[PDB]
Amino acid sequence: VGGPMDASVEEEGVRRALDFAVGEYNKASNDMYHSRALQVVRARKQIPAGVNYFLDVELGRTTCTKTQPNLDNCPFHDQPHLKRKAFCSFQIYAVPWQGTMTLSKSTCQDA
Amino acid sequence: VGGPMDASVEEEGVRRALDFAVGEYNKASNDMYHSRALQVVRARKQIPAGVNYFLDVELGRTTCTKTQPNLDNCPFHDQPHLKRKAFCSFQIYAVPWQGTMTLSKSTCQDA
Ligand SMILES: [Cl-]
Ligand SMILES: [Cl-]
Repeated sequence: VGGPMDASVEEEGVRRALDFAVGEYNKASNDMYHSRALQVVRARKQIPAGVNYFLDVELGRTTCTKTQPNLDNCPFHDQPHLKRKAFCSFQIYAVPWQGTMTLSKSTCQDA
Repeated sequence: VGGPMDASVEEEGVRRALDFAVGEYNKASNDMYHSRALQVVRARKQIPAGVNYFLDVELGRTTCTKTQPNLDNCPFHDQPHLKRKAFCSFQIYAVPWQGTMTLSKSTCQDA
């Protein structure tokens, strides 16, 4: 199967996660009334096998549109008002066995 | 120190993560021009030590406001138009050594 395994709602981690999630639900609702669990239908857990990459990168705007080929060695804008350079910090969460990546954090400032 | 460790931009995982992040940057920008890396200033990696909880929970709206005490055993609304019950799926990412939790996924449907 390879998926999450059942875990008792009495287990300290499960209960903390339940209290946490319900607390976030209530914090984010527009409701003046409090909601709480009537019933936990299923509680499971899984240890993920991932890795985080943290990249600090300067990006430059190229003279190529996104609709044209050979993008990787496309020259950068040189004309004063068309050029844009940004310093970006990217945090990527990868799960190698699964072949997936997710961009967890991304922020850019002008250069 | 305990933080992310430097990793060469030539390493296959780092380069895939770099290509991925730049691809997401371009997909999300409103720019008709393509941007690409001028320079990688820093590239690091870290294996996180976390666990995922997956909870399927029925929530009910209580008669208590969020501004009053004893919320955990507050009765549920019984009056026809004030009661609300939701079935929610919550995925919580916990990092036990750090004491933190993040709500990675949260969706609710009416009951
Ligand atoms: Cl465990
Ligand atoms: Cl590694």
